[PDB]
Amino acid sequence: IANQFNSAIGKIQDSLSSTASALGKLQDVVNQNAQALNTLVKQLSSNF
Amino acid sequence: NKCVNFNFNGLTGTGVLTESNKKFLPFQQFGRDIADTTDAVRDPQTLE
Ligand SMILES: *[C@@H]1O[C@H](CO)[C@@H](O[C@@H]2O[C@H](CO)[C@@H](O[C@H]3O[C@H](CO)[C@@H](O)[C@H](O)[C@@H]3O)[C@H](O)[C@H]2NC(C)=O)[C@H](O)[C@H]1NC(C)=O
Ligand SMILES: *[C@@H]1O[C@H](CO)[C@@H](O)[C@H](O)[C@H]1NC(C)=O
Repeated sequence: IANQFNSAIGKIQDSLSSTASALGKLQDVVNQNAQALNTLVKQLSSNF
Repeated sequence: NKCVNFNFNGLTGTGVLTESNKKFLPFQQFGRDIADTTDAVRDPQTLE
């Protein structure tokens, strides 16, 4: 049970060292605030 | 390097002027930000 746990914590560490998209839940929440502000700055270019 | 009410060629504003390192081509008088607002100018009496 200790070897299986220690190995599974090892798989988490290697998985987080390998793929990007797993943290997309958090990165998308940063990207949406950044995109909303980039859009609000762009609207200062509209003539209306 | 002081805040001033600047006016170049009738492009009035308020800001602190500074020595830039942008390379405006001979046909360009103003440089613009993402918000269509002027963030560099070539001076009409010395071509810097
Ligand atoms: C319950 O599942 C366990 C796997 O999670 C399993 O443990 C594994 O048992 C085998 C041997 O039966 C080990 O195989 C390796 O053994 C040595 C290295 O230690 C090598 O000489 C072999 O070539 C082979 O690589 C596994 O290492 C071992 N894994 C772990 C995490 O201990 C149990 O045997 C299973 N128990 C029952 C009762 O079925
Ligand atoms: C403006 O005035 C200076 C100093 O009198 C003179 O040297 C310069 O040639 C003038 N600028 C232009 C663009 O000719």
